[PDB]
Amino acid sequence: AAAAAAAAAAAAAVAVAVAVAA
Amino acid sequence: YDDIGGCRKQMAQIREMVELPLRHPQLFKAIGIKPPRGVLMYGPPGTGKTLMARAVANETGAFFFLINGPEVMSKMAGESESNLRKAFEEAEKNAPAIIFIDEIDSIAPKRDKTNGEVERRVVSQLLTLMDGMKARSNVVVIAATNRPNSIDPALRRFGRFDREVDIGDATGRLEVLRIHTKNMKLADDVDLEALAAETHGYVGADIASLCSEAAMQQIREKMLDSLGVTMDNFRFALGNSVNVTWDDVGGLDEIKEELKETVEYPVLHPDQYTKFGLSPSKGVLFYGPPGTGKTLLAKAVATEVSANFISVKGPELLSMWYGESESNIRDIFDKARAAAPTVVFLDELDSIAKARGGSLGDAGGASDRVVNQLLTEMDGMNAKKNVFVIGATNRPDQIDPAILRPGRLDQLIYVPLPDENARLSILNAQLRKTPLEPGLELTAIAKATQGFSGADLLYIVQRAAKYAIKDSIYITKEHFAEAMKTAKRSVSDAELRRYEAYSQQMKAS
Amino acid sequence: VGYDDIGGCRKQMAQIREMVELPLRHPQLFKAIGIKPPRGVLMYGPPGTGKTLMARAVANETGAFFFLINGPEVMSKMAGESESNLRKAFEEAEKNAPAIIFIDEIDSIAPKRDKTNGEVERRVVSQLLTLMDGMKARSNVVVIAATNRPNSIDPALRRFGRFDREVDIGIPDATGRLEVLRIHTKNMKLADDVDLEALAAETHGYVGADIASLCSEAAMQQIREKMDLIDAEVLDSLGVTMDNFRFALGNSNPSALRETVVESVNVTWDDVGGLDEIKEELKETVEYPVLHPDQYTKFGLSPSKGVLFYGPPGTGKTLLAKAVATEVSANFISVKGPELLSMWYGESESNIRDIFDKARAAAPTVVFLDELDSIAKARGGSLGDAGGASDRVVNQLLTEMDGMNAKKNVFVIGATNRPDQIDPAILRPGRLDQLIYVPLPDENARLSILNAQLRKTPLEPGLELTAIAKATQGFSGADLLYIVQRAAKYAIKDSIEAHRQHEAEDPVPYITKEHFAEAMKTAKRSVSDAELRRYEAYSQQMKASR
Amino acid sequence: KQMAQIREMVELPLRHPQLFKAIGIKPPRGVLMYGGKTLMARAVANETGAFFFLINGPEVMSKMAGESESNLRKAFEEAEKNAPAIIFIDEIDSIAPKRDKTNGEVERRVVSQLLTLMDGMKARSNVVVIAATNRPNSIDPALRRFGRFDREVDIGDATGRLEVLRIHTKNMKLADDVDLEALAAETHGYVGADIASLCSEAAMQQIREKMDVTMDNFRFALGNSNDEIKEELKETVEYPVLHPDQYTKKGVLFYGPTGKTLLAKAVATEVSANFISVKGPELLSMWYGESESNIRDIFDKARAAAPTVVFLDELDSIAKARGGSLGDAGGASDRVVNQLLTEMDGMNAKKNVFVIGATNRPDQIDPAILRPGRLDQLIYVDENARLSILNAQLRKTPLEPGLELTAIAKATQGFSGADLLYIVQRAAKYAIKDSIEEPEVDPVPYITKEHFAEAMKTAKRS
Ligand SMILES: Nc1ncnc2c1ncn2[C@@H]1O[C@H](COP(=O)(O)OP(=O)(O)O)[C@@H](O)[C@H]1O
Ligand SMILES: Nc1ncnc2c1ncn2[C@@H]1O[C@H](COP(=O)(O)OP(=O)(O)O)[C@@H](O)[C@H]1O
Ligand SMILES: [Mg+2]
Ligand SMILES: [Mg+2]
Repeated sequence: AAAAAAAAAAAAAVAVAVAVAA
Repeated sequence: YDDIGGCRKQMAQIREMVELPLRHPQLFKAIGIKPPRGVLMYGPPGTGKTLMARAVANETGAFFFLINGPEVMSKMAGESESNLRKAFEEAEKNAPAIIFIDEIDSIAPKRDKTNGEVERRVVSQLLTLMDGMKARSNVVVIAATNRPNSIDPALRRFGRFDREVDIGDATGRLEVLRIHTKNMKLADDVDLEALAAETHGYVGADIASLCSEAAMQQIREKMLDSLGVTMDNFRFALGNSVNVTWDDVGGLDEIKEELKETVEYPVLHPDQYTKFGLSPSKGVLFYGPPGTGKTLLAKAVATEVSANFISVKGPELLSMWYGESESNIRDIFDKARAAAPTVVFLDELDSIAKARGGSLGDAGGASDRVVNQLLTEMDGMNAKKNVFVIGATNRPDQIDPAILRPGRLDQLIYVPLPDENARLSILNAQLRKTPLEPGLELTAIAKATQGFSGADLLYIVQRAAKYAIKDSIYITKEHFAEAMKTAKRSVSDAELRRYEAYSQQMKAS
Repeated sequence: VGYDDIGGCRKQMAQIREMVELPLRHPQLFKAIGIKPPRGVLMYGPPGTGKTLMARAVANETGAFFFLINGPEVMSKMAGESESNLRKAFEEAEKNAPAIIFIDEIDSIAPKRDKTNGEVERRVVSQLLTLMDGMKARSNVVVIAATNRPNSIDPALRRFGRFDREVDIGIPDATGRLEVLRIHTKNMKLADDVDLEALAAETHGYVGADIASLCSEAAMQQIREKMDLIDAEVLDSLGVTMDNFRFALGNSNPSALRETVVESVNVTWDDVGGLDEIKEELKETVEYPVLHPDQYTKFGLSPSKGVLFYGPPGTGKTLLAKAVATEVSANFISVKGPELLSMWYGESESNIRDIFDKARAAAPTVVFLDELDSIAKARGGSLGDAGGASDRVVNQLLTEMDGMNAKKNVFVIGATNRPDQIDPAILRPGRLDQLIYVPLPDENARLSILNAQLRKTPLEPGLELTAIAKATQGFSGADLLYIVQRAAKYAIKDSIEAHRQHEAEDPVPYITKEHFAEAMKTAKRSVSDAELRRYEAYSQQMKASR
Repeated sequence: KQMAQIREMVELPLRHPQLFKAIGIKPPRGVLMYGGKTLMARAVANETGAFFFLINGPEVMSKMAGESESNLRKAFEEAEKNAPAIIFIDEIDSIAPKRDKTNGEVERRVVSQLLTLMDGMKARSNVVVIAATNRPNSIDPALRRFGRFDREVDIGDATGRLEVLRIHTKNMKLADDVDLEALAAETHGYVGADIASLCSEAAMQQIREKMDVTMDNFRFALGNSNDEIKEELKETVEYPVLHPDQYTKKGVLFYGPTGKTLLAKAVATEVSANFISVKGPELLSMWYGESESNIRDIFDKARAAAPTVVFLDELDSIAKARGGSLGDAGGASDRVVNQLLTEMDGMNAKKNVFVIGATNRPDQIDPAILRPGRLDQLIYVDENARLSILNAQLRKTPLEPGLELTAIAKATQGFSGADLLYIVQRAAKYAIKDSIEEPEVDPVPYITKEHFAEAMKTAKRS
């Protein structure tokens, strides 16, 4: 008989940065 | 090894550092030390680094295994590290081989600027596979990158990447042309000197594509005896960075002679300068009225040497952010000194320098920081290998007395307004390839100028060409007779008196 | 590799040695005193100091079972497999006799839980926590770790019972480097002339693998110079001279500073003319603390660190910086003026603190802050972004140069052109002690400058430079360099003319009096009289304060 | 032209290998087909007696692990073993998933196998590869690198459509009064399958006719399936982009109170050239680089698709005569003007781009952009044009028959096309209000004169 298997690795996120003007 | 050109010293160093372990390990047994087992190759993309690695792996009984940067990386956790471990186990099972990991800067994000866990995990996997308990058993790894500063400091350590090779000239380019045209009879009257002097900015990977495109275009235009490419095929391949040669500029004979001397002498005779033991001058500064030919003079003095040309503008570098203008200045000087020789053309020095002094504001502090970055990049803690900074402004009174210091912009060359004998040469240089009439007199056109500029003469020539193409849809005399009335004379009189006063003050100093 | 192979760090070696060996050798003492020994170590420090080497040494010497765990090797993609790998490793280790476990590069496995987005990393962190601490946690099993970023570890992991003590395996001292050289140079055949003590004294920031690289490079240089000279008996004549080691040392640099290496420029103390008093004062200030620390500790005082050169442009301050970088033993860190700045928020200060951290780590070091007019300015500007970052950068400079740090022989060398615009807190003693004014050279100083510039070049035997030196009275070293350049250009133009004429049909192997006379008729005198007035006013104000 | 190009590329490297070797060029080996690609592949396979191992995209996977790489090696060694031949790889977008958006591992392995098998072809192989694709964007640049695929064709006809019709519809009891030339002529954009759907719907409509295939069935199966200023402007545009031999032996500006954007639309429709248009402040960004990177990559897209027309609408808003403003907006304006000048003055006789400008106020445009050598033309832009605008706006409109627009043309003097559209839209709004406020299908089917006389009450000038 056959069998299944589960797998959950990761994803991709988004960051936000702050800048300084002059 | 017969298919590598220009990378002579580094090819010989890599060849000896690979083959001295491989030809005889008894020498390293007698000297009682271990050879280095890491080569970090860095430089511009398209140089020939992986070709040398493949040549060393082919001339010696190794096994060239290629690992790519973005290929091995995946989104599954613990799979890219498993791929790296499988590749290292495959390289260590069969034989002493040569590992070429390409584009290592993508999988080395320095573990502090990145956010992904998989990148730090594969960085730790590379540091574990390269060094550790029974890490490597007679196997050397080779890398390849464009910016070697974005690598981990534990990766640039001894035992992993203990050797850093800078693979960044005309004789090497001619050697690449000779080794890339070896398996084909091109012709009998093809001279490789023009092909090695005109392609001054080819990295090495474009020369093979150039010869392949020429050999394809010759067979394309000729569709087995007496086959091969000619000079026009190479001209079409080069056609598929300015086009002047000491002829488009008119007048200014002593200025042309001085620029020709102070540019061609440090290029043609380095051995005589090492015999004299002195460094030549670098900076030339032009000033005067606009529309005079400073950019054309810079292009005409850049076009005869085998140098590049980086022409940047005044207000095209200032930014509203903090540090962006100085980063652009540093990038321009790094791209200038990364390819020797190279003449740099800074325009609008009155807009860049502003004679920093004191402004008490954000724009004043940004101007001070730009001026200090330029003063550090021109003559600071550098090597000044081959950098020819040429300035061109129209307001020399707004320059601080630190860029006019000798060593930076010592040549205070004034570019005056041309005369009729100079306008004759300008009109003869602009009408080089033009069908002319025997009845036109360029002397009668040049006598009635009385203070015109090169831009006005180009406008007159363009109006004459527009009237010629209007009559078509040789050049006749009535086109010049109807275009001489609509002159411009964009330069006024007070700027000429101010420039003459500045020149007299510079002469009296 | 045994314990003898590891060297340069004695305290840490004892710390791991006693814990790993004595409980496994004589547990009677622990039974008598009624306290169990610590069973966890986290070795940290900069890369390439010998952490893995010490782990290998203790593994190879102790009779206890050794199990090796790598960082990413245990991770997987399936749900619940990395933890299974760790459980298998720990249970296999505990099944046998008392054993040692080594989790190399633990910082990859176990980052801070709160600041991660995945889930498998959190589960494996929790698995490590439960394995080391928990119900019936460990029995005669010792755990050792190695990392480079201790702060990027879960704080729950840095507790007693998991990693009892964090030993700092840092860079060695002069003696430590001496033992490192002696250890590495034990198998290769050496020549009698070279003495490793001088080399150990000369090297300052080299750590471990850096010395290994030095030895390997010296051996390779010796082989390469002999292999090219010659086409069994060759093996006998295999000896590495002091010159080979000198070559390797000159061509090398410590790993931590390799990215900050400066392009080599050849300048020497004789290449800078005039300024003898300033040159001697700088030499004293620099080589006194580094060559003779015994006297300083005997007198119980710290040495002056900072220096600031100010004056007209071109007079030779950057030349003195080059001369120092060439002719001092301490490491050099050059920086342009605004080179450290950045558009982002809180990054220009991070830049400053990183460079200072590297400098004080690889001590002694000379940091050359060039063009302080940009970084320093004057705190309290014209409000808004005109000062918003220019004040934060200055405050970071102040607190890094002086305050809440350990004195570790870091000499800041300044160079400015309008020092009146510098923040007064920077000029304070203890930050920039010396305020040196580098004036325009006088007649004799100009003569010295000319002789220095004309050191290596053919000269006519009956040629004197006193007239040239005296006929300026207002010039600077840059202007004299310009005069020399024009004279050389005219001489080489004459040489090319003669060569061309000879080809058409050494003519001039020296520069001539007429060459100098023709070149000198167009001189500059770049420094204006208003700048001189300003500099004189500032200097006399300083003297009045003095 | 594309058929002649592919015939040369499949004949000259396949019939005269010796001549190619003598020349010394060994690059031709890969041809790409983006955009009758399968029809050209079948014609190539049926015009040569060489071997033809067709391999489609997703037909390379098998239950056995590693079969994909073994199948690729088997096909490549069979094509190298048999004869100098041609391989057809249809639908390459399944095998090459662009390597960045994918997450599998056997796709990366089969892409690496295809890369190392396409590169491992020597001079004695003498085999070429042909590949067809649907989208020209989802391809690996490592597959488009120099060495494998460099010579792509852009197949963007009536004879092949008549051939496909005579192939498909010849297996039915068709008609006696059919002319398939008209069906091949009137069908313009169909390809391959749409003609088969046309014949199937013709059969379905014939069955629907004889339940409750002649020419009318195919007919409605096709129908139910899927002055001197403009003269000088057109002539001048045609002449500049025409052959340059006469010239050997770019820009324009509109200004006025009238149809300038209408004239730019008429250029964009009926010039037989490409067209790219942006608004005035559309390309702005309060950042150093971005607001210049937009113009940089706009001109890169312009020079890539040569020839083209870059219609810069509302030039004043962009240029603003940089002059002196002394601020962040002044610095952004100066950087925008410098980017525009340094990315327009670098246009040689090659790449033949053409910038079209339009404005209301010509005072505030920069004289640095009105200079000769960059943009020198000045086209100055009435009652008859107003009548033509009112008649072109009311084309697809059920107008009242008893209505004249000459009164609206004579009453409105200094108006413009936008406010004429506003007048027509207000008339339509009033008619819709009257309609919303047994009769016929519409109680007010046409717009009366009262709706126009009430819509012109609140009409202004622009
Ligand atoms: N020194 C050289 N001599 C001959 N050919 C060279 C040289 N450098 C580059 N090439 C050519 O450039 C092409 C690309 O170089 P290669 O080293 O394979 O990759 P890369 O583009 O990464 O530098 C090769 O096909 C090779 O023929
Ligand atoms: N001596 C000259 N001979 C020929 N053309 C000239 C000469 N001087 C100027 N010109 C023309 O005048 C123009 C001047 O443009 P540019 O060099 O950008 O400006 P500027 O002279 O203000 O630096 C050039 O395009 C060039 O064709
Ligand atoms: Mg280690
Ligand atoms: Mg200096």
